[PDB]
Amino acid sequence: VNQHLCGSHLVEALYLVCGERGFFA
Amino acid sequence: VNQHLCGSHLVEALYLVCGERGFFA
Amino acid sequence: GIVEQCCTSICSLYQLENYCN
Amino acid sequence: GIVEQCCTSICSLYQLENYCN
Repeated sequence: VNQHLCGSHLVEALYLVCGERGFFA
Repeated sequence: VNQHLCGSHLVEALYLVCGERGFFA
Repeated sequence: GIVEQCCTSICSLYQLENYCN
Repeated sequence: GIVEQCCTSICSLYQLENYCN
């Protein structure tokens, strides 16, 4: 299991953890 | 961007968010 | 379970954390 | 930045949340 978060996987991770807070970009 | 978390991506998500708590399996 | 919630559907951080431990 | 921390290296939830907003 890859524990690195890159490209679209990083965007999903931010979607998940930021929630209503949002994030760039 | 795929917002679904399946298979290994789900395992990484749990690694990330559970941290010291751990998770099955 | 977690597959249904997070893989088939989209789940929140709250929902995911409730599958920890 | 976030790439270095989370993509090149492995980052924690705390580190990731500090890139929110």
